[PDB]
Amino acid sequence: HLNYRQKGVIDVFLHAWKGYRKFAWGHDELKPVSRSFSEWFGLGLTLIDALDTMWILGLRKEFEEARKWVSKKLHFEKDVDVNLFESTIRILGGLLSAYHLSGDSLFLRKAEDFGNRLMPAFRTPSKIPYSDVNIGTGVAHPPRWTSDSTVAEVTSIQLEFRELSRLTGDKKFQEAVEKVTQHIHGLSGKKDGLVPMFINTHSGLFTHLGVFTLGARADSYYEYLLKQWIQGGKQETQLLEDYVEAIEGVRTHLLRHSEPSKLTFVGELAHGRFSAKMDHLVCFLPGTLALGVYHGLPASHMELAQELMETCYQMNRQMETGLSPEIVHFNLYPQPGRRDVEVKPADRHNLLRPETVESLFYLYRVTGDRKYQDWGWEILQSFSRFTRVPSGGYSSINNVQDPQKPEPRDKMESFFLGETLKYLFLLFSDDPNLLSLDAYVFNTEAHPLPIW
Ligand SMILES: [La+3]
Repeated sequence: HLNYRQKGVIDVFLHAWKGYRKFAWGHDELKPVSRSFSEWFGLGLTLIDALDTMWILGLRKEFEEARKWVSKKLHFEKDVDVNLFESTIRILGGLLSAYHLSGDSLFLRKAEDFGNRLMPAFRTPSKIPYSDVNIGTGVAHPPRWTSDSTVAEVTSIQLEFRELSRLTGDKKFQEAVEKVTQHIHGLSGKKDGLVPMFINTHSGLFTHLGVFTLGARADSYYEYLLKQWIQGGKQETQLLEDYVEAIEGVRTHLLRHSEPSKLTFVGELAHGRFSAKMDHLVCFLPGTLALGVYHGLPASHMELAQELMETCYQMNRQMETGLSPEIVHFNLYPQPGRRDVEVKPADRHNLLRPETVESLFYLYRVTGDRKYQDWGWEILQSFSRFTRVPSGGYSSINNVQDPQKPEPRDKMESFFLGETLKYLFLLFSDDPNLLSLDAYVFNTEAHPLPIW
């Protein structure tokens, strides 16, 4: 049943996992070069993020060992501040997917415990949640570096809280996140469906007006408009309307073409001024566009999806290591001697992020064009060649443009095993019934949830 490239993904997962087991078991993140670990939640983050990946890959003895850790060692009462968004997409989503795939009620019981501890974040005058909540003390607060919550953060928790309410029969989770969605539906200050990056919890209004990105702090707002619509059985038309409007806004304001290859890319807008800067995070968008087309969105979305998938591929393959940097810049006009994909010296790191292989999965599932599998295999071979740590694990690197000295940062992010390897395994599968597009939607940390 497993094909050659899938066996390759499993090889990579188990080399990653033996570093995690040997040097970071029960801890949030492996630091593979130093053979140690780091904590920021203190909640076995990498383990929880990889539960469903282990199940999907057939790694059942490993899953059972991880299940025993959740049963005995996972406890939520420590005095620790957590980011509501990261907690929700990683830990709440990871537990809910582990429940659905395994059927083991332990994961749901941990999910409900955790969900309850996140609820104080929503006690704001506007009901738009605070950014941070202490799962042990019950205090929630805004960040220190800014007074506002982040738009993607308060709009990328809905799938998880909705599903938790459906499974527990406790309406408070769904009611809290749906208030956020309805309120933002009615806010002023969008540009043709494009949202600002920040939102004030006291006034409920957008801040940082006139500055529009589809990268960090805005990207998954658009992703979850579509995915919530799919999740709820395509009856919540306001979600679809705001999604359709947003894609037209992307077309009108953010799309330009590179030189020399005329690649379609998405840039940023600040107070009317275009910037040809594209986070690797924006590479979520071709996958989301294609997912929409599978579910009835117009064919123009697939035209755009295929152009952007090619661009995102080139963001990887035009680098010396074959791995995309964190941020790329594009030239609107010809520059002698330059490739399409420019990268600032400070932006040359790769943190093993999943968004290109994320989108290849959907492009393959919807089109059947096997070149998207070939491109994913190419990217995985680059990960193997430049980020592998002999003792175990894989590391973020500081320089995708120096194949002799990529400069490991000594960290394996939980989304390498939660997302990057999961999307690759699915991309290579010969089975369209494996986590079918008709039956599940993935949350923004690649944790599948059932369509209602
Ligand atoms: La994501």
